[PDB]
Amino acid sequence: SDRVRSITLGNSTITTQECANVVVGYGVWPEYLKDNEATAEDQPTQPDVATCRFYTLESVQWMKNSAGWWWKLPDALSQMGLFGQNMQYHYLGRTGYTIHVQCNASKFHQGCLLVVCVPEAEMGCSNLNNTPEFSELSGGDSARMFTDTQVGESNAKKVQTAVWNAGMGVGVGNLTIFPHQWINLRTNNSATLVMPYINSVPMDNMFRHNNLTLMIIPFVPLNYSEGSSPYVPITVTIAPMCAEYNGLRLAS
Amino acid sequence: GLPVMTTPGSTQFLTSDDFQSPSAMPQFDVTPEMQIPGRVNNLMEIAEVDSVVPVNNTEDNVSSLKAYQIPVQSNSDNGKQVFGFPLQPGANNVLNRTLLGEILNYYTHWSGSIKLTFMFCGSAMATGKFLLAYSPPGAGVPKNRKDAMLGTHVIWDVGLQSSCVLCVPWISQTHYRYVVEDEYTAAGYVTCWYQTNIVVPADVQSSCDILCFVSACNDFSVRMLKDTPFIRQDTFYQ
Amino acid sequence: DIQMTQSSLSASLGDRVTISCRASQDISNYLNWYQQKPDGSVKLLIYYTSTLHSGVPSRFSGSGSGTDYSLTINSLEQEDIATYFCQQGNTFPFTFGGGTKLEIRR
Amino acid sequence: ARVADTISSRPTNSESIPALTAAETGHTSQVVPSDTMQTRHVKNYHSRSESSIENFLCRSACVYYATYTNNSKKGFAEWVINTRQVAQLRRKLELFTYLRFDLELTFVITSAQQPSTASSVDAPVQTHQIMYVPPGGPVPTKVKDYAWQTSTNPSVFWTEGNAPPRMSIPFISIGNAYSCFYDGWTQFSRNGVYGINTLNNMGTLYMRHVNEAGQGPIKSTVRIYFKPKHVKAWVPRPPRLCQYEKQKNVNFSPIGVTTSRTDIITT
Amino acid sequence: MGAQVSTQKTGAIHYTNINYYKDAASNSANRQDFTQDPGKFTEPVKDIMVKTMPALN
Amino acid sequence: VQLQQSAAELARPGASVKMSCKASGYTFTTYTMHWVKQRPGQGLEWIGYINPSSRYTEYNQKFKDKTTLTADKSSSTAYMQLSSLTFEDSAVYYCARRSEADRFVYWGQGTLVTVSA
Repeated sequence: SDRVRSITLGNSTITTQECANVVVGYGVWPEYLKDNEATAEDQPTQPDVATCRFYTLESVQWMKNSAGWWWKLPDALSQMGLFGQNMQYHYLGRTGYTIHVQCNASKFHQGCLLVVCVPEAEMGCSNLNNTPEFSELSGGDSARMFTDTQVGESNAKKVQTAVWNAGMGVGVGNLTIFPHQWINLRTNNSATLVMPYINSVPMDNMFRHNNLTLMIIPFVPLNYSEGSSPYVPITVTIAPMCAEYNGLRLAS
Repeated sequence: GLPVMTTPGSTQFLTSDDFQSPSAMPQFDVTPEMQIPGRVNNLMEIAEVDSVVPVNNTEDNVSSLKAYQIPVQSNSDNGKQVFGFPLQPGANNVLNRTLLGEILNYYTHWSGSIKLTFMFCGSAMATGKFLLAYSPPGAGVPKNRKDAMLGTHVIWDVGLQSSCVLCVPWISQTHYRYVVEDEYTAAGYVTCWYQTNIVVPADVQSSCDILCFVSACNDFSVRMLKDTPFIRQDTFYQ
Repeated sequence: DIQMTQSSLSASLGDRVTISCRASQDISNYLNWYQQKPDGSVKLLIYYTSTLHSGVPSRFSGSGSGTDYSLTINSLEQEDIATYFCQQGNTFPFTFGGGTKLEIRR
Repeated sequence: ARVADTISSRPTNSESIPALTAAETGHTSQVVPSDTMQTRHVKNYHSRSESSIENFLCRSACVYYATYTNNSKKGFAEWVINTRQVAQLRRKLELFTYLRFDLELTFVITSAQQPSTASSVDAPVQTHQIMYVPPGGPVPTKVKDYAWQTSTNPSVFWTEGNAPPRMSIPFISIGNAYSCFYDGWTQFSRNGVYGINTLNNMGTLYMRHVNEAGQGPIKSTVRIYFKPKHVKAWVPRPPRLCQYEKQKNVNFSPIGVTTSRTDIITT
Repeated sequence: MGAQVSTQKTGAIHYTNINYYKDAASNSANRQDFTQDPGKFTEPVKDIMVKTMPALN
Repeated sequence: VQLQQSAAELARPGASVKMSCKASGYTFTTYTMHWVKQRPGQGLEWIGYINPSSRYTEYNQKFKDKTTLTADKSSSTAYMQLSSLTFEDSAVYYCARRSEADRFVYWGQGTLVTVSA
């Protein structure tokens, strides 16, 4: 059957009993960088087994009045093993990504999530005259959650997290132009995103530039009749692909 | 000096001209090209991607997510009407702020067929049948299930595939239509009707929902670019 | 809250006048200048430190930086005889200045 | 650039089912109206030529205007170059994430007479000077400054009464493409400035008069008009829905998705 | 003298033009590039799913 | 386009009053709307604002308990309802439209609210 995928990279594998097809970026596969394109004067390094394994963030609990969660992508892995080590020790770098979110339930629950990934996602502050601080944009391997209401004006540096505007002032119904996938609990069980490296510059520092952002928004509220399990989690699994580095300098 | 006569229409400045100009950077060296994934090369590639339409505009769901959810529940009798709205992708407020409606607001003329994808986001033990009907203009909006079946329609039954598509065809006396509202170039209405009831077992919520999508097919084309009436600005941004 | 200190000025026809108001701290050039007419109508003249609104005469001009800011009229006429306010736009909440009336010299 | 047409069909009944799809996989289905009802084979001749990226962009648009008064101390105008001060062009350019294009530039200059006081004034023809300064060059501070020598800085002189001037600038950027969004900071401590304002360092533009205040003052007004050529775009973006607030950042006020109707079945 | 000869946009006839400036970044607009690649946004799937067979096998 | 207020009123000290701000000439649900108060021997003071698209209110800390900002999408108007009226409230009230960033372009004609015995 076509329902079964088998994803193996390095020393960790993910299998699932049923899931939909895998959506791969804008039509390309993540690759290494060719000699005609480079601008780093020095030879890069490729650990390529010590970085191309899977990692697991902190799971969040889907409730009835859940608004939605997000993560800044090449920042939440900054303590995740040797990738977190190698991010601290270099000046440049480019990575691919594979994203696999999974959430299971019985056939008696209802709900339909939306998982989309957005490149170059700016946010807006609560007060219009400022920009929010670093700690409100992302947590270390933890989710920042949306609100179904409007953040007030009296706050100094906080992110405006109204769901229907998605923090960028756009209509969330139009969000499907980015590579996305649906998780409908009636038929599907997990989603798979494969994303290539998207930037105007062939390499980048990872500490002061988040080039990818993952969002998860519940359109249909989670609903169930009485008697089932009320506590349902959502886990994500993130693995990089064909990463490399340059410019070995001290730890910071 | 060659004998020449100045034609009328010189020393003007056109908003959409095409000429050659002397450079100001002599022999500038440009940064070379780069293979960036996802290079768009015509606007109709965006116009094929479907988007979720805010159907449920009941004056309070627009500042929520409930504008996108279409409430569907089990009934006792049959023949109820689920929703209904006119099909004007540049004039109706329902299809206005969606992604296809936004690109259509940059032009005046358009033609092509429009897909309508529907996803049933209910339980796995739920079952129902529906009548997705389209009617060309000339009469009023249909009022019963009997009147809508005389139009162009399809009878979608939910199954393992939890999706369905409607394709309203291009039926027009003219080769193109206006995005501005007019009596002369109306397009008709789309309605959805309870074909049967909604069968649910015990210990299941009886309130399901359906999502909607809207995209264009491969025959789509626009014309005569205009300036959009949405955004408005008085002083300078700073 | 940002304190907006600013009082009553008299001058004759066709002279150069100036109005000055300062803040409590630096506002980084986010200032406006309004005019409240004697009958009770209000309009906007300078929506920044210097840039005029569309539709007003070009006799008005504003300058200043940091804390101290100045509003200048080169030539005084009859229709300009009103009160004027400055209002910060930097921090929540918006604080307005005091009144500053204009009147004839003798 | 001819669009494809459709082919006729016959009455069919089999369990080849194109109409039932699965939108959960994130794939827009490719059905044709010849698969839902019987249609006729029609010839078609519409094109998509007026919907290309170039026709969508190669049309000029105002981005800024400024004034200066002749008979004044430091009567001269300056303007930092950016494309996020007018709501029309900024909203259009935020449809794509990465842009690489060639640029063409034009100006238009009007004038006005000031309420002077001298008797029987009559001015000769006026000329104006526009000097571009790359980021890092010297700065002028008055009307007769030594910065107006235009030693290496490209500039232009123009007379009223003749045609509007026009110049062309090739693709000038540090990276490979201009970016309409930059999610990051400048400092490696992730503090201070955050947003597109960090990359936006392209230089400044100064305008000034050439002649002198003879007997009566003159206030002029210039307008700058951008027009792109040879456009290439990447990574399309959903359009900006709510109103714009600022220029250095992307802050916004929350607003509804659309205006509402009275019912879900109303027409 | 160069003078490439291309046809004009029409309904269902040529013109000549020569580049006078020696840099390439000062020529006219293109306006005539008609390439469409919709599969990189409409079909972003690893395995191709044909329209006639069901999607979830 | 203009902003139209109601007429002048009078009320008992401790009572409540409700004014109106009729907006016309532009789309009502797009922009925000504010309310300022000017005592006749003082300057101006900002009170609060109300977004008609979401019915979200936010006051100043001086009027956190008294005023109620309401507006309806149908008639394109807003009401500023004061409560527990005292002699501090004898002033002139304006309703204004916030600009693209922080300015106040269109202003109403202003109304006078007094309390007496």
